[PDB]
Amino acid sequence: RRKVCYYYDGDVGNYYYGQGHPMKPHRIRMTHNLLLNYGLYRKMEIYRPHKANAEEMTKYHSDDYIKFLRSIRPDNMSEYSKQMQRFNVGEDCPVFDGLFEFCQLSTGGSVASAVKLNKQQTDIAVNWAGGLHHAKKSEASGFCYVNDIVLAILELLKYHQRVLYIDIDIHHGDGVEEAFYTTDRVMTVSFHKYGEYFPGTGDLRDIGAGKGKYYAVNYPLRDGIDDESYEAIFKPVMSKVMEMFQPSAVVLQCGSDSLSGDRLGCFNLTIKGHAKCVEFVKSFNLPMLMLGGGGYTIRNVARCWTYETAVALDTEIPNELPYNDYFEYFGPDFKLHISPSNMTNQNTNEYLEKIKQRLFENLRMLPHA
Amino acid sequence: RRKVCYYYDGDVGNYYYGQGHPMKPHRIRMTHNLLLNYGLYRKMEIYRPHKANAEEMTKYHSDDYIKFLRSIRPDNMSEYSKQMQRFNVGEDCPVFDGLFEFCQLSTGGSVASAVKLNKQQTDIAVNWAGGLHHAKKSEASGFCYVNDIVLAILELLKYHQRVLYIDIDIHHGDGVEEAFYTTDRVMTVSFHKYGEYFPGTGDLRDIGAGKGKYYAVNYPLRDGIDDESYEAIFKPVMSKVMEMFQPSAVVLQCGSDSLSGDRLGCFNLTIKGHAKCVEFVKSFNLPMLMLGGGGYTIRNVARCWTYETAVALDTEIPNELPYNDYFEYFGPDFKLHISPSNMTNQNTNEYLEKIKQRLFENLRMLPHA
Amino acid sequence: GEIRVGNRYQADITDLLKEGEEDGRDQSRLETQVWEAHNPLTDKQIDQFLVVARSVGTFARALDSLHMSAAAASRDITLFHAMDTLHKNIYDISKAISALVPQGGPVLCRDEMEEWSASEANLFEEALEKYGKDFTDIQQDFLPWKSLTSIIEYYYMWKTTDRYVQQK
Amino acid sequence: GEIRVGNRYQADITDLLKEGEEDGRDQSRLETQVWEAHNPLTDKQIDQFLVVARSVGTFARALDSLHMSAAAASRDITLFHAMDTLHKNIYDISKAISALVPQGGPVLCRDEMEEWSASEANLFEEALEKYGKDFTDIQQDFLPWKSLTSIIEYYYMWKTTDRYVQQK
Amino acid sequence: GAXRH
Amino acid sequence: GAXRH
Ligand SMILES: O=P(O)(O)O[C@H]1[C@H](OP(=O)(O)O)[C@@H](OP(=O)(O)O)[C@H](OP(=O)(O)O)[C@@H](OP(=O)(O)O)[C@H]1OP(=O)(O)O
Ligand SMILES: O=P(O)(O)O[C@H]1[C@H](OP(=O)(O)O)[C@@H](OP(=O)(O)O)[C@H](OP(=O)(O)O)[C@@H](OP(=O)(O)O)[C@H]1OP(=O)(O)O
Ligand SMILES: [K+]
Ligand SMILES: [K+]
Ligand SMILES: [K+]
Ligand SMILES: [K+]
Ligand SMILES: [Zn+2]
Ligand SMILES: [Zn+2]
Repeated sequence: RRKVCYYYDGDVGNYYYGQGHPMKPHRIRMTHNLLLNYGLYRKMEIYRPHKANAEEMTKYHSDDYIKFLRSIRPDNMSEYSKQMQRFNVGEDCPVFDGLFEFCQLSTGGSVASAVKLNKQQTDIAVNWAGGLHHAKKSEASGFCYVNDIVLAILELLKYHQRVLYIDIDIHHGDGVEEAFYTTDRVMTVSFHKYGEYFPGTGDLRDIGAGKGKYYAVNYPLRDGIDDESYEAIFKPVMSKVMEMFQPSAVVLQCGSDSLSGDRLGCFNLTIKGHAKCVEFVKSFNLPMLMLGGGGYTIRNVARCWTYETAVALDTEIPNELPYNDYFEYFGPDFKLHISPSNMTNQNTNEYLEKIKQRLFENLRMLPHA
Repeated sequence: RRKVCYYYDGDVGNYYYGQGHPMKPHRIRMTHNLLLNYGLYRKMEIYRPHKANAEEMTKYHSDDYIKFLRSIRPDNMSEYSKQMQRFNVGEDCPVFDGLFEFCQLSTGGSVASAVKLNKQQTDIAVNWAGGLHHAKKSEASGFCYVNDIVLAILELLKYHQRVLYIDIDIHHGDGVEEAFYTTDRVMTVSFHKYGEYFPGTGDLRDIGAGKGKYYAVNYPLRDGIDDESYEAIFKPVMSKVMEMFQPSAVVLQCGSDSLSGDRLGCFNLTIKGHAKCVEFVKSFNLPMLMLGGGGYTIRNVARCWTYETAVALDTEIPNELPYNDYFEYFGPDFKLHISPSNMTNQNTNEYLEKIKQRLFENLRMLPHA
Repeated sequence: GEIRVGNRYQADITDLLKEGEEDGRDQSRLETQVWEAHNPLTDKQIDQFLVVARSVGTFARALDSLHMSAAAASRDITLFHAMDTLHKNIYDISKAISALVPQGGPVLCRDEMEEWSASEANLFEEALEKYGKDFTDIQQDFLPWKSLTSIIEYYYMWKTTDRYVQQK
Repeated sequence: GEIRVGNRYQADITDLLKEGEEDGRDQSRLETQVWEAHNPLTDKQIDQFLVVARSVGTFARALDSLHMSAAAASRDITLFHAMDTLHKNIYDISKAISALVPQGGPVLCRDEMEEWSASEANLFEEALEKYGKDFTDIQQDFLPWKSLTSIIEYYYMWKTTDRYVQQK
Repeated sequence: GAXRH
Repeated sequence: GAXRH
């Protein structure tokens, strides 16, 4: 049974994005705490990630974008406003006390784990703080400041010829896509809502460019997708992907805003369905790096990643939530699982099979025997 | 440093002699408990003594005296009254529930320890329950029903040619004396009040009989004896005793009613003085068997034997009494030591030296080179 | 006030055993050891264990007054039980601690003082003030379901009671 | 809503290391381990230790409400500290228990919830009801001696408060 | 904005 | 008596 490494820094739950802001880092602390009380903590190798310095963040980002982040504060907020606009820091990506500390922990977790995978001293490595996939080389976007994912992947390329990147998050993983848009060594597959939704990118025809053409897979979706519909379009596509792209290390971003009843999301997935993807990936027995991502009904974010951690340990846990410091957060029910809503699935079988086929064609264009 | 074995059965504190009766077994439990909290318990080998059966009690006593004791109860108290008078069970030796159980524990402790000494697997052995020295072959007397001391000594004779018996108790140790009155193998030395006092025996001229003549030493005393007077007459006499009687195992009865402010006693000794005797004996490095005996101001009985246990371990203890279940018993002071009273010492130097000399003559009659 | 001589007074003196003869005494029928004095443990560790034995006890009685429960758990019975738990487990701290928490659940030792009900305690203070220190009648008429020897143990423990003030 | 191409968008792809080349990455600068998953200990023993870690904690706060102190001692901070105490002591139960009672004295772990004074707690409920969830101003004007990140940790813990009923 | 603050 | 009950 696969060996799992879990990365966590106690401080991460305590950093705060701002009044009225949906991204709430505290959800990782909630997970952490459930893991301890579900007895899972016990069963995996627990690491505190040292802070990632500007040194390794600039391995992808601008020497003067990170410089800006290292420097900016809420003190000198009116002094910098020039650079604030050039870098996207505001309306939905606030400045906030500790921001750079927050980035260092998220990035440290992902990088340390990548190394751990390259050093071949784990099979799976988990960092729920990480997964922040909207970030760009020279600007912040969609609550993401540093793209820990890219940096993580860049380290893996040192030992792995082909790195597969899978993205479940309801929002299209455009940061990780754009960063690797012109390379054939990394294939970016993404399943997301599309049409009057952020980030506006990742439609059927977004295939890549140059050497990276036919290496950026996307599955655009409308509202209300079931576990059943999602499963029936994830497994086929990913089996082909493995078949064709034949990777040697997987990085699964396990965005939890694709769950039902999310604050920002509008999909109808249950923890069970959501996790079935993690389990399917894990089954392909490749060095795997689970990251988190979005999720804005934190009670369920907690539930999800707690469950999905169990999946990486292939151990069973009861629906009965164990007592914990935040036990009272979990409704009148205090259960682990969520059920789907009456919400209407506007992804007709006809619409999913059209897209599926188009992708199967795209994937066939890769070399094989 | 000498090895010590301590014998105790939790039940012993709970047996009760009767309303208005001075002998209170609970004082041993008080000691036990101090020993634990003074940290001494820790430092010695602690044994629970199994119950001594009629089998080994009849090794000295009547087959029908023990039979009587095994049988008698407060139920059949009016049925037996015939035998009650023949055996002395009444006015100051009540019948009481558990009586025979009590005897078995007191005797078991002394016998087990004697064996332990014979088996050469201890240097000192301590049984505060024991020491009950007024008992006779065919009758109870002075709160004593079974003479554990004799039985103990009888076992020691199996490996030891000469057994010395020393008795500090304020009352003359006539049970142990009478039992060995005609033998030269056991010498019984006793320091006690005399003249209108119990048991009426043990004056200067009580020397023994037959083979046992010049082998029963006695020191008669009046009221109010100091530590200073007592020390100055104990060491000289005992050094001669060792000199002459040359024993190979000592049994020191450490009666605590010779202390100051006893309920029944009228001597003016402090724990310090009282213990100086135990220390002096111990110094002669012989297999030693410390027993208790009388003592009727139980707060001080507790103090004494706790202290004297330390002496057998030659470890220091503070005057500060440690907290314990019965801590509140110990006055406003909560100290270990007692000081002597203004009470007048009617043992003039002239009177002590007369007696001393007479005894030195008696002891000279023994064989030597 | 007289010392007697004769077969019915003196003891028959037990003859010294031959160098070949053996005393024939079964030591297990005579004693059973409760604490070895030469332990692989140090004072500190024993002390520490005693604190732990006390903590469990307090946490035990928290699972069905803080200072009260701690004092209750600090009484001698708990300590004695802690010194036996050590010896029974061969002075293995790690093994002995399991003994204290057998299956994730702690152990409770309560002396007769703590163990008696409010109403039994009440009965006792009526029986004493009415029959003085006559503990067989105190049972017969007031606490007949208790064993005499438990009433004795209780008595002495009760004599140190705080609310108990016979002195002035 | 557009994906861009160019030196200022894509990442420079890190070349695969030669079979002779080494990545040159100091692992101690990147991580520090907090729990090994392959221990000489069994679930039972760890579970047991956790009970013990809880008991000490309750007995600790008894030395300056019973159920309250036990619950206080049963919170996660104490448990987490119990899992580190194990790992720091190399999963030696006997050694780890010393850590918990260093010199005969127990250890107290209190989260920001429990640690704050009555009057600080009071301040917080005034600052919230007055500034909503604006935690920098809540500090500046109401709890300026506390660090922002402690106020955050407190907030979330306080949201589960019993006496706290924002819902109906 | 970016998403929905 | 024996001693002093
Ligand atoms: O404390 P915050 O991080 O600001 O989040 C709270 C919190 O949501 P979470 O419990 O999911 O963190 C409230 O939930 P309760 O405290 O009521 O359980 C929620 O209230 P509702 O769940 O009733 O919406 C409230 O939302 P609102 O401010 O709209 O009342 C929302 O604050 P934010 O909306 O600022 O995140
Ligand atoms: O409980 P008991 O075994 O019968 O002994 C008590 C007890 O004496 P101890 O404390 O030494 O056992 C009393 O002492 P306190 O309870 O008052 O501390 C004492 O009272 P005094 O010390 O005030 O004399 C009292 O004696 P009395 O009955 O004369 O009041 C005496 O009972 P006994 O005399 O029956 O032994
Ligand atoms: K996605
Ligand atoms: K690509
Ligand atoms: K004497
Ligand atoms: K003699
Ligand atoms: Zn998202
Ligand atoms: Zn006496």
